[PDB]
Amino acid sequence: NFNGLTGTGVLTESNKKFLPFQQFGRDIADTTDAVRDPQTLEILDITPCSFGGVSVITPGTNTSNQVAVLYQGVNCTEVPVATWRVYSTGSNVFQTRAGCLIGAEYVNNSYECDIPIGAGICASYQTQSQSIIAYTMSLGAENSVAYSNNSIAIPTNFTISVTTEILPVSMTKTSV
Amino acid sequence: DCTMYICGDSTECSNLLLQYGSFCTQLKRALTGIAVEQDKNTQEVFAQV
Amino acid sequence: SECVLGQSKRVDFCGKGYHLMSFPQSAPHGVVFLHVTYVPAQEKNFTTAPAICHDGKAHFPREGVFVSNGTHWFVTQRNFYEPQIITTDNTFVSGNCDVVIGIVNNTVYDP
Amino acid sequence: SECVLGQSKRVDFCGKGYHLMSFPQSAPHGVVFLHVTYVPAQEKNFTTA
Amino acid sequence: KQIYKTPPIKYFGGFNFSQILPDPSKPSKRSPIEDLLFNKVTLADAGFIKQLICAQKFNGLTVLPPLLTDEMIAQYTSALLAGTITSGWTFGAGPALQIPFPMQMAYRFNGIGVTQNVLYENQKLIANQFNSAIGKIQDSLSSTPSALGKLQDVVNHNAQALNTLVKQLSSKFGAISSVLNDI
Ligand SMILES: *[C@@H]1O[C@H](CO)[C@@H](O[C@@H]2O[C@H](CO)[C@@H](O[C@@H]3O[C@H](CO)[C@@H](O)[C@H](O)[C@@H]3O)[C@H](O)[C@H]2NC(C)=O)[C@H](O)[C@H]1NC(C)=O
Ligand SMILES: *[C@@H]1O[C@H](CO)[C@@H](O[C@@H]2O[C@H](CO)[C@@H](O[C@@H]3O[C@H](CO)[C@@H](O)[C@H](O)[C@@H]3O)[C@H](O)[C@H]2NC(C)=O)[C@H](O)[C@H]1NC(C)=O
Ligand SMILES: *[C@@H]1O[C@H](CO)[C@@H](O[C@@H]2O[C@H](CO)[C@@H](O[C@@H]3O[C@H](CO)[C@@H](O)[C@H](O)[C@@H]3O)[C@H](O)[C@H]2NC(C)=O)[C@H](O)[C@H]1NC(C)=O
Ligand SMILES: *[C@@H]1O[C@H](CO)[C@@H](O[C@@H]2O[C@H](CO)[C@@H](O)[C@H](O)[C@H]2NC(C)=O)[C@H](O)[C@H]1NC(C)=O
Ligand SMILES: *[C@@H]1O[C@H](CO)[C@@H](O[C@@H]2O[C@H](CO)[C@@H](O)[C@H](O)[C@H]2NC(C)=O)[C@H](O)[C@H]1NC(C)=O
Ligand SMILES: *[C@@H]1O[C@H](CO)[C@@H](O[C@@H]2O[C@H](CO)[C@@H](O)[C@H](O)[C@H]2NC(C)=O)[C@H](O)[C@H]1NC(C)=O
Ligand SMILES: *[C@@H]1O[C@H](CO)[C@@H](O[C@@H]2O[C@H](CO)[C@@H](O)[C@H](O)[C@H]2NC(C)=O)[C@H](O)[C@H]1NC(C)=O
Ligand SMILES: *[C@@H]1O[C@H](CO)[C@@H](O)[C@H](O)[C@H]1NC(C)=O
Ligand SMILES: *[C@@H]1O[C@H](CO)[C@@H](O)[C@H](O)[C@H]1NC(C)=O
Ligand SMILES: *[C@@H]1O[C@H](CO)[C@@H](O)[C@H](O)[C@H]1NC(C)=O
Repeated sequence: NFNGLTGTGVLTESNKKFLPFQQFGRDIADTTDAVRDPQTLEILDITPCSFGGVSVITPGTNTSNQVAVLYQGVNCTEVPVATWRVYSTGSNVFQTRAGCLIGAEYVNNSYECDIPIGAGICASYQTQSQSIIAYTMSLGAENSVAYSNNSIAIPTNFTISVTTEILPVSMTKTSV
Repeated sequence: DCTMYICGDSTECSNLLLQYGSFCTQLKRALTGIAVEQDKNTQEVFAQV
Repeated sequence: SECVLGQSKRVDFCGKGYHLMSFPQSAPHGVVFLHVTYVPAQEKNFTTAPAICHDGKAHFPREGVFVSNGTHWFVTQRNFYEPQIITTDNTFVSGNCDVVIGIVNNTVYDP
Repeated sequence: SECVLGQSKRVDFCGKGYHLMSFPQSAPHGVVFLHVTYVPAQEKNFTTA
Repeated sequence: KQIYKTPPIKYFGGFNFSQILPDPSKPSKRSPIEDLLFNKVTLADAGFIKQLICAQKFNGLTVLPPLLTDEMIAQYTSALLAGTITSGWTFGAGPALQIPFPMQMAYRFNGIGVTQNVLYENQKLIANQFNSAIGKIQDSLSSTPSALGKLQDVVNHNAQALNTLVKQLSSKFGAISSVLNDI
């Protein structure tokens, strides 16, 4: 409550210049990012507290009920937990480029993506005995070819296949 | 012309309109983009030779 | 318009492979296609040379490639194994057997 | 799908001229193509029937 | 479907593909032209975690990261390049079939109404022209004033929209003040 600038946040020490007449900081959207102390004449930098969004990674309710929780850009150990937070504040906490993942392991293997997460990380419900794993996306099996100055590979048999395709053509009319 | 369409000539109407932030600029930018696209469209259809 | 009423030469437009036909079916607010394709299978590698020299001249195939199983040479199609004996009805002479690189020696048939 | 994986017979679709190949390259939020074409040059007129 | 890998020893009858194939020396494993393209375009916030304007967006405006990192896209591009320079276009239908490069170019001339003997007699000249064109394209891309107009524009438009949205906060809208706290 500096002189009436009622607010909430964290106060740190800044290296701003703040010529003697100047005593407030400002930027876009009229946010006071710095302030001069009324008594000791020390400059302080104001930063908003930690905040973010959460996401729930679950398989279908038919298959099971275990879930995992992803916090958006928190860097885990920095402020993972300050009711709903009964998840041991642990149990294989993993860190990714998108945030903090709680409730999943990290297998060194590679499979096809099931539930996209972000930055080349997926999750699934594989059976080791039931758990939620968070592997790395696999682009497919690597294959080699044997280019040479004199070599051809001509097929000797064939196959006839049928492939379906679905396209919308129109939508329901309406009047108001 | 937004400021002339909304307010004819009275200055206090303009003073009140400035309290609404940057709404005229968005419309002007969109209309200019539409005009430039319209000018460009009739070029690659014909100017092939 | 393009696939049902005629073959389509666009790659990966109607089905994964060489397109053959199509059949339409109706559906609530939609259409369903049944693209019928043609995919080669099974393989076998061989030895090749871009041209055949007979006597101071080249011999390029009319339509196909030169394939040798180890002793003899044949002409074949590009998508199904079908060797044939080299004759004068599969080759057209163009050159003097000095500029092409990789041309091997062999004899052709005169009917 | 049409130019990288096979020759294209559409006129003035992949490059100005008779198309031969193509090579893709990535870019931030975009793709870049390197169409390789074939353009005739030099002339000589003749008589025909 | 399957990530192809380039042959160990690179030689294709005279054609010089070293300007488009990946370079193992670079940490990111990207072709020189890809490196030039990356250096040409400028970005401010790429969605990476960093706990001036990019950091100011804490009013609910967040940028989520893309699913595919810009490292496996290079793998896809390299797979496409290897498949299209080793096995021709036959890998677009079923299993890839090996074919030497001069034969592929012979097919490609045969496909536009030119008989194949032309290449088998002008191979050296054609290879020299191809190499010269590939060499010149990099200089043309580097020294041009601004050829990546479209990507730059699509990058700039979103930043402009976000800046306008953020700046819209400090407007009275007819109220006493634009601060929610003092009122
Ligand atoms: C090219 O591929 C096709 C299919 O992939 C091959 O046709 C298949 O040939 C096998 C062996 O000749 C057949 O198996 C036999 O089936 C009968 C029942 O019909 C069974 O009694 C035999 O004991 C044996 O298992 C198979 O049925 C047949 N497929 C079809 C759809 O008819 C074909 O042989 C291949 N071409 C070459 C040259 O190998
Ligand atoms: C490559 O293809 C050629 C052409 O088919 C193969 O040559 C042929 O081989 C068969 C079997 O070895 C010969 O048939 C047999 O000939 C003997 C006489 O040597 C005869 O006693 C048998 O009753 C039977 O008819 C065939 O004559 C021969 N033809 C030619 C033109 O060479 C060759 O074997 C193939 N090589 C490989 C490695 O696949
Ligand atoms: C394919 O093209 C590349 C260039 O895109 C060729 O690499 C180039 O090779 C020449 C000859 O060695 C290099 O020139 C020399 O480089 C050394 C430094 O290593 C320098 O000290 C010399 O004064 C001279 O400039 C050139 O730098 C090099 N290009 C690059 C980008 O490194 C390659 O040889 C070609 N290969 C084929 C098969 O065509
Ligand atoms: C394909 O042709 C090339 C070009 O001649 C061959 O490359 C040479 O191979 C020999 C031995 O095979 C080496 O001593 C040379 O050093 C190679 N040339 C270069 C520039 O390195 C290649 O070997 C041939 N491959 C096949 C399978 O025949
Ligand atoms: C078809 O390809 C296969 C695999 O590439 C070849 O099998 C081997 O090829 C290597 C490459 O030269 C040889 O060193 C081996 O001796 C081959 N092994 C066998 C068991 O053949 C195969 O030779 C190729 N077919 C032909 C006709 O060359
Ligand atoms: C193909 O056959 C011709 C003739 O049958 C070969 O030409 C001979 O080449 C040798 C060495 O180059 C010379 O000493 C002879 O005088 C040539 N004879 C004639 C009639 O020209 C030719 O070398 C063979 N090429 C291959 C690749 O087998
Ligand atoms: C190729 O075209 C050129 C220019 O059209 C021809 O050159 C002239 O053509 C006119 C038209 O008949 C003649 O009256 C002139 O006498 C030509 N001048 C010369 C110097 O040739 C040229 O003749 C044409 N080629 C052929 C084979 O007719
Ligand atoms: C739930 O799963 C079981 C077995 O996997 C299946 O039989 C059942 O139909 C599923 N329920 C629904 C509503 O699909
Ligand atoms: C999280 O914070 C720790 C300690 O400051 C740091 O070592 C780590 O690099 C941070 N993680 C990220 C993704 O910035
Ligand atoms: C699993 O992956 C980690 C990641 O660096 C690595 O350090 C470890 O050696 C791997 N272990 C096995 C058994 O692959």
